[PDB]
Amino acid sequence: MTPDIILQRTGIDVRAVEQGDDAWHKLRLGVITASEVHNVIAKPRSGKKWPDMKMSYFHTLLAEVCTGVAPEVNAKALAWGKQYENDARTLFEFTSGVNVTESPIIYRDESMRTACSPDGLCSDGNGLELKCPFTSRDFMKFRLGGFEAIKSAYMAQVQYSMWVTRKNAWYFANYDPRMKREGLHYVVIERDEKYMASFDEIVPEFIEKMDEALAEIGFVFGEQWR
Amino acid sequence: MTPDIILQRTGIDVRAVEQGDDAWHKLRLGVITASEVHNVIAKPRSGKKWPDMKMSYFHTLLAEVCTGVAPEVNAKALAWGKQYENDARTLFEFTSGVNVTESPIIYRDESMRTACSPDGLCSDGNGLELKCPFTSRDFMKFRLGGFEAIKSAYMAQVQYSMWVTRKNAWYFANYDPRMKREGLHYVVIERDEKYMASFDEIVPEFIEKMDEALAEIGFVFGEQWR
Amino acid sequence: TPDIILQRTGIDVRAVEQGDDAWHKLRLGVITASEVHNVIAKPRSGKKWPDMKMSYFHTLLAEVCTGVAPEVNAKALAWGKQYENDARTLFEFTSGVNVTESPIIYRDESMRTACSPDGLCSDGNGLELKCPFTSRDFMKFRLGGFEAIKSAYMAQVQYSMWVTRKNAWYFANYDPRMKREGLHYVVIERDEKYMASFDEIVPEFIEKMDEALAEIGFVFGEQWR
DNA sequence: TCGGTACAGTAG
DNA sequence: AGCTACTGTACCGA
Ligand SMILES: [Ca+2]
Ligand SMILES: [Ca+2]
Ligand SMILES: [Ca+2]
Repeated sequence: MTPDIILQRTGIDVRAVEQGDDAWHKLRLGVITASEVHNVIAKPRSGKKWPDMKMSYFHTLLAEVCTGVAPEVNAKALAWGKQYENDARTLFEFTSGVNVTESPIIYRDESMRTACSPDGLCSDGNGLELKCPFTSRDFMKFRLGGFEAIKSAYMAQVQYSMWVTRKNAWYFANYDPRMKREGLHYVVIERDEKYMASFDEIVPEFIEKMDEALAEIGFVFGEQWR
Repeated sequence: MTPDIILQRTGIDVRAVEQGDDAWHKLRLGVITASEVHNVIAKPRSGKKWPDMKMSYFHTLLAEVCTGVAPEVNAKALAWGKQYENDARTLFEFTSGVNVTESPIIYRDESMRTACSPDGLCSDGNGLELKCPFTSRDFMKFRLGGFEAIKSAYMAQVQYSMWVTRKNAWYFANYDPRMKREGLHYVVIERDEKYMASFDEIVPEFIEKMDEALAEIGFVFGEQWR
Repeated sequence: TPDIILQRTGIDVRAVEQGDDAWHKLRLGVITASEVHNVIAKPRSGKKWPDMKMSYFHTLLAEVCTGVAPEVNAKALAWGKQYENDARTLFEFTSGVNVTESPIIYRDESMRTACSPDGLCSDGNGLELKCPFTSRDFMKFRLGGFEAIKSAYMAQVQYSMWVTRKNAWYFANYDPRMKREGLHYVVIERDEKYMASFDEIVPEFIEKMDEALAEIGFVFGEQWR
């Protein structure tokens, strides 16, 4: 992939692009993304029937293709996370010793069906996921518990990010500015071939299914960028 | 049942009313309504104890009788529905050819315990449920799955509207102004005698039970209109 | 006991009204009646701490290490603040007892365990007075009485009696929307099973917190000092 | 059934 | 993408 290939499908320049602005939203339209991918790999307790959270993501992506828009949502917990991310990144740079370059949005392949937006690409070749828990409660949970208390939606997000970029290891940092001390904590998460295999199987199935459903109602993927 | 009788029982002239103003809310106080009737017909997995959702609509309605107020809910989804309802009606009328008269409230009988407030009545004998769902996700869900997609709580609301109005069929329609094209979808629901019989069993008993509880506390149905 | 409170926090408990600023600060990382239902929850299965216990475990840990607490459930609390004085007056009128308001009461010198009564009555009973956000929940309690008071709230009342060492507590609901009969209350007697649960389980919660804090180089007390 | 917890599901 | 903050269903053992 190039910045250039992204101009031919969407007519947006990917370098003039801030993570959170109009252009960034448009580029994700109907694309399977790392923070949402947990809904794709979600399985029922029994049977072969899509759980509801996976059907809702299905139907949310289809609506993004056919409406060309994405609803704007707002909440303190969300505005908090957006407010502190920079400092999280700066503190994580200081402590870990690695340099972070910011990445806008990375697509896995030429179909632009799948993407992630890393919180950064480190100088040692790991990517970076930053969380600034709105609740000190959840930062505390991560601080004491480490790798093992990372929710599965977050594990799905990090692994899928490795699947997309082809990388082998990922930083997972939490930052809480209200902590008097010990307000940054992080781990390194190695690429998990069991997740990788699971995305090679499920993600192409989700895609073919979205393509089935759009045809039925007379839309095509890419229509959101036309 | 007619419009003079509502004045006698409630003080409210139904003719001055349009969904969903002040008096629109008054006329519903304490009234088992189609949007909420799913709570009434909810049944436990085993046994005969009223499930929580049933007990909770019970106390809600009771609280309406005794306070004379409904707490204002769902401002966001209602402001959206009110901004689009005229285009949705218009667009349903161009598309179906059918004329739609609005209806503020229809009670089932003189007791005035039971009622629906349809989005309209159609020149061909059907009623209308016309939703502008807040999320295009929901539009999409119904646009593809059709009939079987329909919120379980919606089927109940529809049937019950036929129970209340005696009518034999009902349009169920979704409108989404955001869809680039084909943003009205609609099906026709047939009156189901299995629901009708459910209502004939469970609704009278729900009413009697509200009546005992009001007598326990020295209240009487209809006090909300005094 | 008013003196000992200064030596830890510098705060005069006399300057203190329910909801204010100095108030919020005396509760940080303290195990409160309102939340104690999380401490005595039992697993659905196995014998590890259930999630809600862990979650409350992590919440107070964060109070200790941040020195702050978010304002949670704002609208219900604003509703309670709005009708507080009227609930009380109605309650005094109807029970015949006089209410003396009380800020925080700690169980002991440790200052690990505490409650905030809605009042202390002239008959020696404490008072929990809620103005339920929905009239629906008022209705539930009016119609159901003692046995429809939910689990979180029974534990709230009983813990209050554990902390204050009292034998009975009024549990009241007020609803100003109710056209008439908008007060309902009942008396809840000390339950020795709850006391025993608190005696076994609460100091153990406290010892895990301490251990937990040590791991990250913090100490209880640090939220104030 | 009952007295709860855990977690899917969804709103904001 | 943000990261909760709810409610109502499923599940678990007594
Ligand atoms: Ca992030
Ligand atoms: Ca409607
Ligand atoms: Ca209280």
